[PDB]
Amino acid sequence: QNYGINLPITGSMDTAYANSTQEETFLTSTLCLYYPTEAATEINDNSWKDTLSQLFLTKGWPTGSVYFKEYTDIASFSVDPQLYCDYNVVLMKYDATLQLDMSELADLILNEWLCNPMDITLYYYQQTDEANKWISMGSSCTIKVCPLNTQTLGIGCLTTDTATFEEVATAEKLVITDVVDGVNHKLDVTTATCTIRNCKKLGPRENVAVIQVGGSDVLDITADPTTAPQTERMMRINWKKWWQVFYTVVDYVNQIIQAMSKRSR
Amino acid sequence: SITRTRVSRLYGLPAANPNNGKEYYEVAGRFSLISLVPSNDDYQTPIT
Ligand SMILES: *[C@@H]1O[C@H](CO)[C@@H](O)[C@H](O)[C@H]1NC(C)=O
Ligand SMILES: [Ca+2]
Ligand SMILES: [Ca+2]
Ligand SMILES: [Ca+2]
Repeated sequence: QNYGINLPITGSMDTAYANSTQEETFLTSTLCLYYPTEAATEINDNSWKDTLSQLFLTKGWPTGSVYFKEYTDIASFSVDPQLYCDYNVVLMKYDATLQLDMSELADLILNEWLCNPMDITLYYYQQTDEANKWISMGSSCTIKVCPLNTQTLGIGCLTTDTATFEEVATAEKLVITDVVDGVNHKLDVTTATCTIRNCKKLGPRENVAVIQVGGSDVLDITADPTTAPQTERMMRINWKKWWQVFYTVVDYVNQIIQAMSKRSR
Repeated sequence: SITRTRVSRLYGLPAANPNNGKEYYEVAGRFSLISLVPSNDDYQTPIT
């Protein structure tokens, strides 16, 4: 059990495919859904959770392995999302005005970020690679940046007059900022109501699954404007009600969990 | 009025002794004003 190390693995091509770990992973794992308040609002039923649980019970998932966790709105969810389960599903409504925020949410939860803190009053920060971004959470973040030159002086901005800084956010609950990698930036931030963290995007999180409910696929996880990929756990649906959506999820929960895979870290 | 004269119940401030013993008449309040004051904030200073 050599943890903290990475060793060469080996195998063969003559070994046969083993049994189906389904009907056991459901029992020794847990499934957490994240629905919006609009769903329960439209529904207007108190026993819909027990109903979906008794339905899951047919697919194999036992009674107390399923969890439902409401969220009033996509931004309130983006505010410190704490996903601690063994299989997470996230039903996400589409709004053309919220596109960037509901893509930042995806880039935050679908992936696994290694996040170090940040202190703006003392230091001036720079990015090193293309995956070392700055994610800001809080209730209203107003972020301004002033890049510096080789000799610690601004570029189109002054290091005293914060009004001359360059604005990238304006009262956003979640922000993910990428800047030019190789230049030191001086920052202004609403530290009182927002925390900023310098995070490196590691390999992806195979434990969550986003399901867009409405419009066409728009989520550009990769900040670089060349890939625009569609990952396997990035699902779309077209909706007019919510019971049909929940029945679809329950009937196709095995494909979802096949698209997902228990975490590594 | 002026006793011993026909000038009675006239309305107005007579300029004989307007102060009436008081050191000064005072009025308090606030007031806001717009101006075109100069500033740079903070340009035109040396580059360093
Ligand atoms: C593997 O699957 C086969 C076919 O269902 C079954 O007969 C066998 O018992 C399974 N292996 C074990 C160890 O149960
Ligand atoms: Ca946002
Ligand atoms: Ca970058
Ligand atoms: Ca400027």
